[PDB]
Amino acid sequence: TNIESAPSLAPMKHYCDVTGLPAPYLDPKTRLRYHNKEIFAMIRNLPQGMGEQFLEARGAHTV
Amino acid sequence: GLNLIAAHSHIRGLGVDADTLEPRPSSQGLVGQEKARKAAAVVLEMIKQGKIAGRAVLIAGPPSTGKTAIAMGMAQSLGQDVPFTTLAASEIFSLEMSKTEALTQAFRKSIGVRIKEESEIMEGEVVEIQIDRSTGGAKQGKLTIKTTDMEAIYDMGSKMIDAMTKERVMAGDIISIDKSSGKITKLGRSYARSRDYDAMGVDTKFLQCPEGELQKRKEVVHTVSLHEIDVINSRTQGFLALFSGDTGEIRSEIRDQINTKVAEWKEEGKAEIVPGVLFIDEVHMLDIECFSYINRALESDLAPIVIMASNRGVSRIRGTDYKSPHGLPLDFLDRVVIINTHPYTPDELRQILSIRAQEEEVDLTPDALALLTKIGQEAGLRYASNLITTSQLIAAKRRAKQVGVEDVQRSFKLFYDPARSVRFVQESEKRLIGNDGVVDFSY
Ligand SMILES: Nc1ncnc2c1ncn2[C@@H]1O[C@H](COP(=O)(O)OP(=O)(O)O)[C@@H](O)[C@H]1O
Repeated sequence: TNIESAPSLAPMKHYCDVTGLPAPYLDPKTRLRYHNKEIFAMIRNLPQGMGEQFLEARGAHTV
Repeated sequence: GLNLIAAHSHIRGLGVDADTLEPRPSSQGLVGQEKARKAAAVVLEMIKQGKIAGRAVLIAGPPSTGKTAIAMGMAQSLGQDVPFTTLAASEIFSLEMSKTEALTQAFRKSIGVRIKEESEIMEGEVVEIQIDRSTGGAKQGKLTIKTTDMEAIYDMGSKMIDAMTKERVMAGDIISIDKSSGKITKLGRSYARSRDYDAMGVDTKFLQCPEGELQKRKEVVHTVSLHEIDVINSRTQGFLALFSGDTGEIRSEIRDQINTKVAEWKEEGKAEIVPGVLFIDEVHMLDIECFSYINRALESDLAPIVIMASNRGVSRIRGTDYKSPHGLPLDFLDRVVIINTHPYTPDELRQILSIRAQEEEVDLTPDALALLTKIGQEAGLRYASNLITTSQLIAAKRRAKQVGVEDVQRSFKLFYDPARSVRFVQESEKRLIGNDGVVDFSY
């Protein structure tokens, strides 16, 4: 039939977009998920285009 | 503050060399009483060491010889690490409970259960709160929080949105959230948002934003007494009786169950047991029924060390009609070692008066200190210590910057010592009401 799966209804776990470690925090500015203040420090001073790449690694985008 | 200057306020500890238990001639506010301070330090060591259970120590000596001061010095040199219960023996004559029950509760208060636990606490400044309240309420909402090091946004579950609205949490508020309970404490208002707080009056304080991670595990080390566990288990709000009183006589089978459970927690390693001290001030106010209970209460494994002070000589035991040393029955005195306090020498009185003149904001001229020392020898340490306050108040009436002999002389003249008070009584026996009820009111 070639139509053959559906999304899960379970809530997904949250991982840091940078280091992949678990992420308690979601940055409201760039919407990257991050592990700790050390990674937040690099996120907020990323080269301007890089934020969309960390999203795109999980298929997320601003648009 | 709310602590005023009081008779023991100068006692900061026991004044003993911790490396050797050698008492220093003076330190930490204790003067002399060296052998008694050494013995109290040996008791202090085995209190901290915990391995020894249910020993009773009596401190015996004339009034004003530092018995309470040594008791206060031990309490100050144990601190929070060990439960310290102070009981005036007058206190157990309750109308709510029998005196052996009151005396049981005092022993139970003196053993701590130390329980070590963690929680994740989230703390920071609220950047904003959105709650839709979509008729209806608490449907959905987002929370932004920052420290100085991080900012994060959270979707809130509905029972958290109730908590936020219950605490009227607002942009700029510095909050802690305990996650597992979900209680919110507003630690303060952030200074940067001060302009927003138009309803807050100018008396309002403000704070700097928190620092570090928004979330961390903070470990709390609770210590809860056996008495508190006993009272908690009495009724559906048993703890509420830990404040108002109105505990009954707690049933023995409740205590016996709790002792078994606390032995389980110890063996399971979930809790430590922390033996404290019960200090019974003026233990001779107890009666013969009390001493009989104490004798076997001390044989319990979960007994504190009991420390006791008595003024009394060979004196009538209460609740009977015969006399014994300290007013304590010999069968009880068989279970007790005794520390003696001696009277002070004139230089020790001078030093105690000096210390008391440091704790009170008083300047004594050297001749005023010499006169108070002489008065202390003649009229007792306590009376000369009460002349210190009196002399400062008289000096301030004459606007003097230092207390002079004139002020001490006015004090001695205005306020009688016990001996002159007795002599006044022994002269006024016709004007004072006698033990016969007889009195003459005529001139
Ligand atoms: N050795 C001492 N060092 C410092 N202050 C003392 C000393 N002995 C007694 N005092 C103080 O003098 C007063 C009387 O002593 P206190 O300990 O109350 O005697 P008692 O308890 O035997 O009546 C208290 O204010 C106490 O703090």
